[PDB]
Amino acid sequence: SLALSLTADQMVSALLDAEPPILYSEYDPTRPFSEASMMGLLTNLADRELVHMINWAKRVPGFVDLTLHDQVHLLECAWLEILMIGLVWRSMEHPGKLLFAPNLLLDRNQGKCVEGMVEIFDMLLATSSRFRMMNLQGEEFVCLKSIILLNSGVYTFKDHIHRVLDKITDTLIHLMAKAGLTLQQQHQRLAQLLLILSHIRHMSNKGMEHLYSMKCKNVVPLSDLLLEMLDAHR
Amino acid sequence: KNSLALSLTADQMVSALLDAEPPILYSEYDPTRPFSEASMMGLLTNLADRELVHMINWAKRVPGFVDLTLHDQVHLLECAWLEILMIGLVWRSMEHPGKLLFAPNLLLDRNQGKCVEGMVEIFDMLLATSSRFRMMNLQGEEFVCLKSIILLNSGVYTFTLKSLEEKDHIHRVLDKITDTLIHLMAKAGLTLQQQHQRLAQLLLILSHIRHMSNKGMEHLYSMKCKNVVPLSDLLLEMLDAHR
Amino acid sequence: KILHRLLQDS
Amino acid sequence: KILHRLLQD
Ligand SMILES: O=S(=O)(Oc1ccc(Br)cc1)c1ccc(-c2ccc(O)cc2)c(-c2ccc(O)cc2)c1
Ligand SMILES: O=S(=O)(Oc1ccc(Br)cc1)c1ccc(-c2ccc(O)cc2)c(-c2ccc(O)cc2)c1
Repeated sequence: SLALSLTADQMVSALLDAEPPILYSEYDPTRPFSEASMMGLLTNLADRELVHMINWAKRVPGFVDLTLHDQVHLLECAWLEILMIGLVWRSMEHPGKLLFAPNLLLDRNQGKCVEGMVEIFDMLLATSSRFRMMNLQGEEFVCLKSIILLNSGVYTFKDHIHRVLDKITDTLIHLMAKAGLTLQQQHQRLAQLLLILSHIRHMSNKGMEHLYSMKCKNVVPLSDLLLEMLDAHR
Repeated sequence: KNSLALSLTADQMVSALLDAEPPILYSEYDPTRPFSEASMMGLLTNLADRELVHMINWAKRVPGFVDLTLHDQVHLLECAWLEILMIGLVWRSMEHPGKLLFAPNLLLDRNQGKCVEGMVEIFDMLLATSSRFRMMNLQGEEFVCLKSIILLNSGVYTFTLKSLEEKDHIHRVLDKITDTLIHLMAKAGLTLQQQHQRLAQLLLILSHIRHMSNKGMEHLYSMKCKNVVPLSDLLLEMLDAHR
Repeated sequence: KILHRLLQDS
Repeated sequence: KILHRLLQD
């Protein structure tokens, strides 16, 4: 492999340059949304984000080493977690609101438009507030996102993936040591960040069941790709 | 006032958690009568119902948990109870590869787990988690720390103004438990690099335990509507808190 | 709630 | 599956 031979700074640089772009929602001016209106904007946005995520995943150090089947399994199991942590990250500087796109900024009142969407909306807002309180850095964010990619599906098949997960762990500590944090502050912040991944997994599972209900409710026609990523969780 | 949890040392933290361990309960399993979908789930629901009583009184002995209000204690247990049952199950099953030890008299493999629809996928996840604990050589001192983390962390991001001071107390206890895990790993001769990695590996498993709990919760809710398995009044209240 | 009573029981 | 296409092109 070539990911284990990278230094901590070379790991950060590779993850930062592999970052997918921030896509825009469709530019309809009707900011009062309905159930089918908002779900149409979100599925369209998420479908386009999935294409960039799949190419971002290729540029994750150590991901190309896995076989095509393992790459599929990790993406299928983690894709909504990765979308949600990206949404939470870019919603930090907008307290009380979720920035799905620069032109699609929603508050919890607009979360009532979709049935059952307020519960996970509040969880997403709380995660963003948690990131803001911790003063989460983008160098830390890309490490957490790569960890979700490699970890969320690793116990549903692994030796090489755990080697990369340890390397990302070494990278996170390197970032906290570079910021002047003490040893006790280093292992505490590492634990605080990794515990949030448990909550992100929780929001994903709740979100997956929600999208599954949107399918057989047939409020908005889902794309074939989104339907295949959704099928892998049933 | 002065929280007892924040005053405890690392070794005193382990001692308190070890002393608070609930017992390993037995099931009403009879090896004479073979298994089925209704009988096996009835045994598991009966077992988990009795474990819940011990878990509730175990949570009271977790440092910092009594400092929380009654409403927050209810919420944390409602959200984490299946996670705590599952990590205890996975912990019991370390020394039994390929099998899940629900009770000392109830040891099941994945072949017998097929007797319930949808029970296979989560049976393998619990097995893989137990195998993960095995090749990590997880220690009981580390296990009681992870289990207390689940109770305090799983429902902390789903709680206003005055209640925000209660979140700061939970995160203070969580940070002390992190200090405890590091203290344990340093005593075993692990380098600073090995301590960070093992700490990360342990906490990444909690993501999978949350996932198994989410899937298990959805299986128990559908089984509630199926009426084939009678659910106890306590499990029904814990189950309604998730949907 | 049963969880209320069992927590209150001292 | 569609995921196999994007992972190869
Ligand atoms: O299951 S949810 O909790 O349900 C809602 C729906 C509306 C509101 Br307002 C709040 C919750 C949730 C949440 C987030 C997303 C999503 C979409 C895009 C993205 O980049 C990140 C997350 C998505 C999502 C994910 C994939 C889709 O194709 C469409 C939407 C779903
Ligand atoms: O959703 S499951 O995945 O489904 C099954 C069912 C049978 C087999 Br064999 C395997 C899986 C699962 C798994 C584990 C439990 C359980 C029961 C007791 C316990 O102490 C810990 C976990 C439970 C559980 C939890 C609570 C209950 O009241 C009943 C069962 C459920």
